[PDB]
Amino acid sequence: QWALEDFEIGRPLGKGKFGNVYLAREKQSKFILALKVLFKAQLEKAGVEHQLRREVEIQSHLRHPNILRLYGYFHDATRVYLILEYAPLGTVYRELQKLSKFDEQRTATYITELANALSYCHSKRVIHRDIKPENLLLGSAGELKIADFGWSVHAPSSRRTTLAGTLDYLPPEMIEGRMHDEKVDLWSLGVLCYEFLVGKPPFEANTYQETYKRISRVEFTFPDFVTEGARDLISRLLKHNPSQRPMLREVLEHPWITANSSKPS
Ligand SMILES: Nc1ncnc2c1ncn2[C@@H]1O[C@H](COP(=O)(O)OP(=O)(O)O)[C@@H](O)[C@H]1O
Ligand SMILES: COc1ccccc1C1CCN(C(=O)C2CCC2)CC1
Ligand SMILES: [Mg+2]
Ligand SMILES: [Mg+2]
Repeated sequence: QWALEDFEIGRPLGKGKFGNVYLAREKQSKFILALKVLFKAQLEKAGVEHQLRREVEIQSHLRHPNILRLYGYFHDATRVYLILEYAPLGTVYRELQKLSKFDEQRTATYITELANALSYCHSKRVIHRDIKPENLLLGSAGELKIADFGWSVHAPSSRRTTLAGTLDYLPPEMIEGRMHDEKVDLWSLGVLCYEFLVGKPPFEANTYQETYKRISRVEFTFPDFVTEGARDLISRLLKHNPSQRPMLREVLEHPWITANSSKPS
């Protein structure tokens, strides 16, 4: 169906490990979108064809305002191209670099939007497993959208692919290569809430080895300015034991969230 000829390409929107993403416009309709470019040689070398297929299958069938749309794909002997919804206000990651810290209203609103999208995902036993600021994008009204479903699976699951970069958002069961389910995304949710309010992730360290130790022991502390409500929610999500982490409805109905969010469930 679609091929490269059907699009005029524009400015680079960002870069990932495999992803090189560009603004583009379809020639006959003038529809504006984002083109995620992947190099076949690099995909084959790392052996992640299965992740690519998963990304397309899962993201094209999900429909939710807080989840980024994937419309289709094509390829041409050097490259694979994913056709995505364009997010005009950028990543949450860039916004955090701009402001250093978010206030409680901004943080609680993002958490609600995230929890709504994840509740929709989990109702199909889809778990994302790679929730972090560079994979959260912003729509034209500043609403959060989850993206990058390349690491997603159906629960329960083991891990067959090598962990690449940072350990900062991953739970103990995940880094220890044990068995895991939906509760992994709730741990990541707790890491995010902390990083939004403080400006850095709770287990951050100078080395891989020390970061691993701080995660498996759940060693974090709060600066003075973090309020009691925020501490309560965060302490509930960052539990070593998966089964002790709350349900998403409990997050959406937490008093600190309801007192500070500007959006509903
Ligand atoms: N639909 C989009 N709209 C705007 N920017 C995007 C979009 N998709 C990706 N980006 C930018 O490109 C980066 C990499 O995209 P991603 O799909 O996360 O690639 P990877 O799979 O390599 O992580 C993102 O962190 C973001 O900066
Ligand atoms: C249903 O197959 C796909 C769904 C989404 C994306 C890609 C595919 C196919 C399988 C992957 N591939 C390739 O050339 C591989 C990637 C290294 C060569 C393109 C065709
Ligand atoms: Mg990514
Ligand atoms: Mg990816």
